[PDB]
Amino acid sequence: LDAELDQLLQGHYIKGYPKQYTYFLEDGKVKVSRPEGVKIIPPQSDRQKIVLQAHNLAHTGREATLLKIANLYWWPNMRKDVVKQLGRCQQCLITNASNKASGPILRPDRPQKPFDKFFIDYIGPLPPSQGYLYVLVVVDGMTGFTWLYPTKAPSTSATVKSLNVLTSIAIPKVIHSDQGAAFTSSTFAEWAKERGIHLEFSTPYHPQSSGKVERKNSDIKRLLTKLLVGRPTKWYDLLPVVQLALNNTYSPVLKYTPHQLLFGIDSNTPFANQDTLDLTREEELSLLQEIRTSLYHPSTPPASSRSWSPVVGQLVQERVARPASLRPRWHKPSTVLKVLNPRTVVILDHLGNNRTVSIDNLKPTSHQ
Amino acid sequence: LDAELDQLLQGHYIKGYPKQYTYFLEDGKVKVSRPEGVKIIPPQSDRQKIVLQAHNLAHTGREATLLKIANLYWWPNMRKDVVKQLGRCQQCLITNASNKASGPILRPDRPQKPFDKFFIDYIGPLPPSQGYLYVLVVVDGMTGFTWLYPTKAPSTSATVKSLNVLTSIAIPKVIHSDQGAAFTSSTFAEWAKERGIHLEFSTPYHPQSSGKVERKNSDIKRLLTKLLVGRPTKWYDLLPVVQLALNNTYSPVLKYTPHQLLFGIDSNTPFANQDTLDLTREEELSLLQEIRTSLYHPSTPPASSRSWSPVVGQLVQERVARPASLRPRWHKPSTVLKVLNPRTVVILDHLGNNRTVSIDNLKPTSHQ
Amino acid sequence: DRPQKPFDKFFIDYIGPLPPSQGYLYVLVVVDGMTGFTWLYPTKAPSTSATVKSLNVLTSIAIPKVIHSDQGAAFTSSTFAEWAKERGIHLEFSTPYHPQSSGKVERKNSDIKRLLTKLLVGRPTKWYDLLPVVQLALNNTYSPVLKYTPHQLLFGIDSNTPFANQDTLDLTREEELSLLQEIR
Amino acid sequence: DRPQKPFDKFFIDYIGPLPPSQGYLYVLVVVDGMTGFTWLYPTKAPSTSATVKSLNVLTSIAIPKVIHSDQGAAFTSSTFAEWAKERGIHLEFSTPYHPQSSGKVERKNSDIKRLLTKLLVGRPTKWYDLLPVVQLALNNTYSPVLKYTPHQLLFGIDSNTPFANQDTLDLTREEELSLLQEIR
DNA sequence: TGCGAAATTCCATGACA
DNA sequence: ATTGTCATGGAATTTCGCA
DNA sequence: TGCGAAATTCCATGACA
DNA sequence: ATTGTCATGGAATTTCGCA
Ligand SMILES: CCN1C[C@H](C)n2c(c(O)c3c(=O)n(Cc4ccc(F)c(Cl)c4)nc(N4CCN(C)S4(=O)=O)c32)C1=O
Ligand SMILES: CCN1C[C@H](C)n2c(c(O)c3c(=O)n(Cc4ccc(F)c(Cl)c4)nc(N4CCN(C)S4(=O)=O)c32)C1=O
Ligand SMILES: [Mg+2]
Ligand SMILES: [Mg+2]
Ligand SMILES: [Mg+2]
Ligand SMILES: [Mg+2]
Ligand SMILES: [Mg+2]
Ligand SMILES: [Mg+2]
Ligand SMILES: [N+]
Ligand SMILES: [N+]
Ligand SMILES: [Zn+2]
Ligand SMILES: [Zn+2]
Repeated sequence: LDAELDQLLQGHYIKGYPKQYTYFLEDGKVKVSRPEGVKIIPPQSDRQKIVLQAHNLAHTGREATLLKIANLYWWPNMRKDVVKQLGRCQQCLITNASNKASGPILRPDRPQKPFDKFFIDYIGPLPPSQGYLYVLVVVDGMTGFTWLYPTKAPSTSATVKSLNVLTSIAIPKVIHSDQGAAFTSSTFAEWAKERGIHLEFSTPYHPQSSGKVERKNSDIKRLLTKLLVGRPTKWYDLLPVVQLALNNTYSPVLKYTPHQLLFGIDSNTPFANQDTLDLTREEELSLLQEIRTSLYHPSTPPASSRSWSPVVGQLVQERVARPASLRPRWHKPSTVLKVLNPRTVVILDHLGNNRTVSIDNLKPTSHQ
Repeated sequence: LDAELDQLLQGHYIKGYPKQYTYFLEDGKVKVSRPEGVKIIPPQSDRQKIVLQAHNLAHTGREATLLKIANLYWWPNMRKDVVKQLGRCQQCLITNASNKASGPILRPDRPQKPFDKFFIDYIGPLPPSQGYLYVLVVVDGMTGFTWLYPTKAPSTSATVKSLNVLTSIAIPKVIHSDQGAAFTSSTFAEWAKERGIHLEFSTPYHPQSSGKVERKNSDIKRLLTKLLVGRPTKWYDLLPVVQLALNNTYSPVLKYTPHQLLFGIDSNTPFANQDTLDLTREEELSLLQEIRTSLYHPSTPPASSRSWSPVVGQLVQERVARPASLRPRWHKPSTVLKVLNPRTVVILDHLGNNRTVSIDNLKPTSHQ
Repeated sequence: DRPQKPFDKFFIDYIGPLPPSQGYLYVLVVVDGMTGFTWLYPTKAPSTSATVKSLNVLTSIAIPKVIHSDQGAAFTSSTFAEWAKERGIHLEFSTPYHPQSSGKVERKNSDIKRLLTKLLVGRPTKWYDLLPVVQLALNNTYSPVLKYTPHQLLFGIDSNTPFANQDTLDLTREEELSLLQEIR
Repeated sequence: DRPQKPFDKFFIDYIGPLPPSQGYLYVLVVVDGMTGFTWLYPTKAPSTSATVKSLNVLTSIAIPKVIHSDQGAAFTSSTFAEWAKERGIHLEFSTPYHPQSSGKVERKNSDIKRLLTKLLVGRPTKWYDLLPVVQLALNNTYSPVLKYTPHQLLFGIDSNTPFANQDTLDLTREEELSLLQEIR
């Protein structure tokens, strides 16, 4: 404060204040003669309040805040003091956008067998058809084979009725779903436990995690659309046709239809593949096991130049899910408890709850 | 048809049918022995109907359709026949997504003078404040200087009342706006003509074209948000403060505030810049003219590897603006009349109307 | 002659009337010839209509080349014939009074009837709900003749529900005397 | 001593009462000292409240270092003083009965009054709507003393509305005899 | 005529419904 | 008949203080 | 052992609220 | 306590028919 500034006036040297400039008194204030002009050097005990005033004009970041201060003042290391305040502005931290991208996505291993993992989801509401409004879509992870069920609501009870029909064929080890109300209810947990099926949930608000089924939703709607061109949207009676059509469509990268991956032989549908006509079923199932293990698997893409990756104990902010108008897009800062993998973390949220969360719904808190 | 296929059976050579394979009759059908197995060669008069049947199973593209046909059939140049049909499937053309990116954006020259061009827009609805629901945002193109007006509706009459207040200061040559109802009404055209102001409209549903004002909307909301944290959303009384705060905030790339670009001198606001205290106003206005012409201008970015650029007479499809559920995302194909610039075109739309349209709301029609 | 395959032939038949369950009275039984895989469908009647509605569900998953049945009314109607023709399914009938399948299918149909009888006694009205588990049992039941269950033969994998407890399938002295006092 | 600048000093004053127009009766006149730029605000009364509401609009665009006025009630109230203090504006009063500006401001205020009188006669009630054009006129009027209009001096550019037809500003024999029969 | 650190410039990221 | 923009904060680069 | 063209593979683009 | 995906159609590359 006035201590430091006194020593300075009487020509002594202080660390951080270059000796080559002449420091003087005028109007009761320590001034200095800088290339850019004459600036006031406020005492250290003033600086915080100044930075805050500059920042608060429009809640500006580093450079825009600095440019204001530099108009009137100079002191050693001004930006450090600017950055200090930015890291403490609750309003800036929870309102500003991130400017760092997530690390490159994971490409999880394709489940090894049909019925290892099911991905499920709702589509809807759709226009009413026969009094139905939603579609339950169930996709086998290994095969891509799909089941469709029309429902009146995205409810546990309708999910349960449909899965009882499906599981008549076979019971899966794991069912994967997002955290919609239908799948997180304890009624659904009980239904699953009763059958030895393990529920596995996506991190919240991150439908990429249910990518397998989400991607099939697109095809389902795309085919429904084409079929309904020029007609009223009577989709109910089309679900069976779509199911069959999609389960028997080739994936150009795979060179197989999901039916083929599931049964190792075409049923009596148009353009049925005849290549295994002379094999025994046993020989056929042997070739099938082989096809199933040699399927193309994509790999993790190159990181963007400005990606960030989570580190235990780092301050991070969860994205607000359905933010209201004129309200911050980010929650208050929280702490990375565990790094499950480079794209998934457990955080402690100031309440404090444990939350398993996608990196895509996080930003690193700025300025530490 | 049976003509071609007869010559083939009796060992003669036909163009397109490789001579090294043995062609035979069986079950009343011309067959051939291919590395992949034995396929039926249908007569040419059958092929169209076959491709169509394959395609229609699930309205598959090139390879997935081909893979079906190849199960049973072979003939010369099958994909040409596949592609022929894809280009004629109305349902596929208007429902499928594009897989080609637009050419790189234009960075239009910054207007030379304040008041050359105004960019205007509505924000809202916001939560009611004092019975107001919208904000009219007017941004001067050269300076970025901004005016804010609260309104009860995004209406011509409210736009007119506000612009009458604004234009009291100065009349702009051009006002740029999107095609919202407030700005396209003839009442607004009359209001503009009366004052010698030329209206210039964005291509529809392409707010990038109003980028200048759109970007200021973000800052306006961002600052409003910060200021309203922990309080009820009483934004009405804040508009003046926000206006002033933003017009006096530095752009780090420019090193000027919009007020400075507008007047060449800070008014009595906090941290006012003092650098021209010893210049006469004349000297000041001379330095201002200089600053205004030497401002940083960004340039057109590198094209993506799979961009497309419009060519006169090309078939293209306009994006459907607010598509209903289960309805195609694209209009029927149309023809590029004129290429206004690499990112803007005039199209004739089958009705046929002339429409000036953004390349971003177009895809090139596939398979010609 | 080419080897036998899944979807080569489906064998269908009705079972009932049964005691009502959620207003259902019959079961349409479908058994794939080659694998012995069984699908079951509850119906309100053994009609062409009920058959069509039920098979529409199954044939939205896999379509047989041949359906084989006895000469039941539902299966011999011209409507059912139209339905099969639309789908490119050839229909096959056993001569009247002389039903024939194969050893495998005959044995499977026997189990189905016996397994139903066993679980209906004691709760003759709860069977609608039990259909899913009845099927898993049937399809995860080991085949003496082949070394594999229908599940294994249809999908080429082990099931996540092995029914390693092959059941008695017979009636206990409890179930015998209380089945004779059920329809009494 | 440093040269004079825009926003150094704003000169304010009321004009009225006037004939009602959309329920307004007064005009708050604001003239920047250095440029001669004029802003006008319709008010319902010459009160501190009306002054504050009006200047709040103007000061959301530019804030003066000094406001100068005569000793009108509205300008000498402690409320108006609070308002100015909040904004870091120094208030300046001319001695009572001895109003002083500068040559430029005196001349500008003269034009304003004269230009208003000229356009009110014939339509004494339509003036509220005319304020925008009155201001453009005033601000695009060439200064004999400096070579430039206020617009040019405030913005450093030519205006898109040059008022190249410098008006008479005087009253025609029509306007004289029909202004004497207006308030009569 | 070169060092360590501060200052400035660069620029991907994201949001304007 | 028209056309993206620009605050933001780590990183990269340049400049500064001193010798 | 090399040519022209057909076939196949590659892969950015975009959409799953 | 978890994790993107994959149809699509021009372009790039490889293979094919023939010599
Ligand atoms: C209530 C439980 N829920 C949560 C949210 C509503 N959700 C969802 C669901 O099925 C969803 C989707 O299919 N898509 C479409 C989608 C978008 C991008 C993408 F990459 C992929 Cl693969 C799919 N978006 C969803 N989201 C709206 C925006 N975000 C909020 S979101 O969560 O991302 C979403 C749920 O069931
Ligand atoms: C009714 C007249 N209109 C047309 C549409 C509704 N519009 C609009 C308006 O002001 C808009 C926006 O500010 N933003 C925000 C925005 C989004 C992306 C972007 F790059 C930039 Cl620059 C801004 N989006 C709008 N759009 C919703 C989706 N599209 C339909 S859209 O047209 O792109 C939009 C109108 O006034
Ligand atoms: Mg969902
Ligand atoms: Mg979804
Ligand atoms: Mg708009
Ligand atoms: Mg907008
Ligand atoms: Mg029978
Ligand atoms: Mg007075
Ligand atoms: N994995
Ligand atoms: N331009
Ligand atoms: Zn802040
Ligand atoms: Zn099609």
